[PDB]
Amino acid sequence: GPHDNYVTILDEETLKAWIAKLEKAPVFAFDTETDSLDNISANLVGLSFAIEPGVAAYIPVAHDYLDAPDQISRERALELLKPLLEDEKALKVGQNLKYDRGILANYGIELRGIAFDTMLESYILNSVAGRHDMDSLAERWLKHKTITFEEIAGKGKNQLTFNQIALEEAGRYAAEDADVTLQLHLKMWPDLQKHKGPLNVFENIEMPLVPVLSRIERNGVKIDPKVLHNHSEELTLRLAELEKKAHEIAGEEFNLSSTKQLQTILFEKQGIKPLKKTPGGAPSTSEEVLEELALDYPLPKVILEYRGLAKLKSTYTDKLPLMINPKTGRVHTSYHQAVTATGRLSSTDPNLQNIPVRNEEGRRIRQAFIAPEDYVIVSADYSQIELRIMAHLSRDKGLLTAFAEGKDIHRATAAEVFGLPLETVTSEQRRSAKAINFGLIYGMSAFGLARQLNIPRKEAQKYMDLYFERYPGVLEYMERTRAQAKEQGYVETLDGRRLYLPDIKSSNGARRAAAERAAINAPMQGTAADIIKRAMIAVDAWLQAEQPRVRMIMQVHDELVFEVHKDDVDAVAKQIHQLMENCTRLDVPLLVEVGSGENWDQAH
DNA sequence: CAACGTCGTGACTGGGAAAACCCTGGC
DNA sequence: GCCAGGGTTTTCCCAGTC
DNA sequence: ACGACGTTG
Ligand SMILES: [Mg+2]
Repeated sequence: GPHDNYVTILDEETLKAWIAKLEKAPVFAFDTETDSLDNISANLVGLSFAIEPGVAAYIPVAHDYLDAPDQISRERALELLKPLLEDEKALKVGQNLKYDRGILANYGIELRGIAFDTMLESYILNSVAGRHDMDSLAERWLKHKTITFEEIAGKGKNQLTFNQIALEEAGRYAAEDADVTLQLHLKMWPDLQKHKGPLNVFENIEMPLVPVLSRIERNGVKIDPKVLHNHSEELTLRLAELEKKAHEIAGEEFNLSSTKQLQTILFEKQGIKPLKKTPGGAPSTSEEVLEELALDYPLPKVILEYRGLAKLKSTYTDKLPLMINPKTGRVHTSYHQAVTATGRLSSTDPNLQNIPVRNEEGRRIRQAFIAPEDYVIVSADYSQIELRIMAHLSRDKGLLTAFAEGKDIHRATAAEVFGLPLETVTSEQRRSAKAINFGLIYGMSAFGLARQLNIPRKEAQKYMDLYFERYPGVLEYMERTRAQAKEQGYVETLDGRRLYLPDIKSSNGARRAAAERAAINAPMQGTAADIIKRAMIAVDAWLQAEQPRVRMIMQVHDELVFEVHKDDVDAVAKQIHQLMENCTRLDVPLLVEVGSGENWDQAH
């Protein structure tokens, strides 16, 4: 770490000299810093650059600390750097460049030449290799501990903002960060040049997805606090009466959200044997035992409704309206990308993905999500997309014929297992079939099937054998992928994304079974996520090309929620059909079920 | 070396509450 | 030196996608 | 209900 070899820039002439160094550099680190972690407001503080290793410069344009001399106006710096920033040819590297692009766009400047981002480099090298933030990269490829903001800030309360810190140590911090990013890129990129499939995935899918994520985050989502506030009162009422009834049944007052007290009082009153134990080892009060014991006593069922209602109230109606952005009135998520081993995206801050559906109050909270005036919600969805993936990859003639006809075998198997007629199967039974069938594809044991559907374990075994008799090509494909994981030491997706499994070697056996099932799991879900990502890329490309009133707000796993004006509905629906159907070259069509409604629940 | 008792027995996520424990500050 | 409180960690348990 | 692994005879 060639520290203290950098420079802090306080004059515009040295800024001209620095950019005259920059424009001819092939790649150069670039990062910006701000006081707050919320990108939406995020008033800017400063920026840094670095051309060659050991050399970096910081320009403080906004600080408030006592006696700040000759800090360059942010306007002049932005005007001078705009030709470099808006240039497409210029190639840049950095950390969390989505944040940087968002901050720049807050001032009306769109960064174009996003060449490489270190976190994506590390993620595409090896998904399961620890954390992918800056500290882990520094530790595992530079072996040099770096100065963190905690060192110059407070412990847990008095974390003074980056604007009110002195220029010297702040500039050294920023220059060191930019430099470490630079050597990380220079070390990591040639190593990625070695492999082919990961290189193609990195060049095609991952990187161009930063601007679309930034724009989607900047769009925001609209919600009404009023409906949530109203629903909260009925939640509180219902929980009050159910709690009163439960405590009159027990004759004692205890917290029904406290698992310890619940299990103690239950197992000391009923005196019945505990059927299942916690993974750490203890009496447990999970769902399935509760539905099992509800037939005998009213306390199990009433605490079941209590658990559901309390979870709903304490999570959704108490987090969603509180986190609304003040100046815009629209909720903003995070959408971190390099977090999952498989490759799918994951919402972080408010987690607008696990919105309850099955419960009537769940579809009510779904109804709560509404659109602004003259705008209608449009949903574009794949159906059984990974089933089409699996049929394409295994070339099983049964699945090929079923998808050629378009049969809802996903629902037909539910009708068979539950005994329901094909026409009377409901949504929850469809979800249960989803779980059962797809676990059966993923090696889900017959004991798990007996637990899920309450059917005898013998029936679970026999019907698993039957299901694999229908599709023997599927079984031999899992066997082939197991052999591939054993030999290669990893599993690769169709487009080239990889998952390294260090547990494929013999280790107590049981651990390998999880590693084995993950080896089967990785390709299918990875390809589904990659198809979703490329569909988003093409859709947003058309968005930027045409610039109509359509906006994109939300991404749910196998779902793309839109925002269109009420006047134009069918045209954008056909456009989405054309782009989303033709995004991926696959044997069977990627059938899409478009939907339009007033609010989110109306769409689906 | 064999038999029996115990430990699992789809994947991928975030997060809430409760509780426990440990570290540090104050008297 | 000791106790209490707060912060951090650990356990159950539950809400989604397939 | 059944297989895997550790412990004990
Ligand atoms: Mg971010």
